Amino acid sequence: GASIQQQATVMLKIMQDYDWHVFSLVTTIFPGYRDFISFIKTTVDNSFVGWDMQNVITLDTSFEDAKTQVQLKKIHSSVILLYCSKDEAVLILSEARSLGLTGYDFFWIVPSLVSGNTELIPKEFPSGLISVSYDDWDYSLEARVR
Amino acid sequence: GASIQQQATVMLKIMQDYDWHVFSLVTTIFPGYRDFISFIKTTVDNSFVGWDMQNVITLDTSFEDAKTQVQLKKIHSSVILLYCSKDEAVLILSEARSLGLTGYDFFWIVPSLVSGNTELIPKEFPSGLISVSYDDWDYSLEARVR
Repeated sequence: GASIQQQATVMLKIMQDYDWHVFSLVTTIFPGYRDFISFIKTTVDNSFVGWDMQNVITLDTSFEDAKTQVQLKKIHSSVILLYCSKDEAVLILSEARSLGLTGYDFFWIVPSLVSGNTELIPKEFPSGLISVSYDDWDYSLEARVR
Repeated sequence: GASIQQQATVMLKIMQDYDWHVFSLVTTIFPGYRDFISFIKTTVDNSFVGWDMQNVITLDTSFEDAKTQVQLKKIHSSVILLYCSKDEAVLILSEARSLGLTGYDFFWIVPSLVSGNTELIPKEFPSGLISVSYDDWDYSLEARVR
């Protein structure tokens, strides 16, 4: 399976193939966020697209909805990148749905980390969340061990 | 002394003289609000300024901070107009200070109604509230009766 950087490259490829050149960056206190930030910064500056990046949204704690909502309001793009654990995702998505940022154009992209069990599916995930995970169900574990 | 409409005209003159052309409208359930709304609507449409007006904020009851905060968040202007009694002003101002809308650029304008006793001064009023009242202390009651 792949690391965070390979999946981030795949995500930016997917974004390019649909010409969604305006986005932001939302990161939680989950460890390993700064490496993701640095990889994105290095990837954008050597690209043919010239992406429009809004200022990075960083959470501090479980959002009090007092000063965190101030940063959440300034998110004006259509594509949003989120890097969080599964437990915080339900809270943040309910918060955004209350803020009204859950429109059709407000796409949401998350790595394989937030997509947990296939059976466990929170109701606060809008129908159309963007996720990429290495779980290929066409290839069984027998092929893997072979 | 003057009515609500004359004081509203004076307030809009004050706003024009500082070129604060972006504002909203916050009204409570205090009686006489609809006349103020109609007067403002008629005054703006025949003006040289072309004011930017956000949607009017109307309170329903003592704010539960459940759906009222939804409307309070959408207030994004620098100039805010408030029409309320003195008892509700402390509650609403504490609510806004908790929401963080108590910045230096977030000016607050209120009529003579909310400014009660000169001695009675709540602590929740930020230093710099905008108020206009006909209490002219340079002219005594002797001149008035004369």
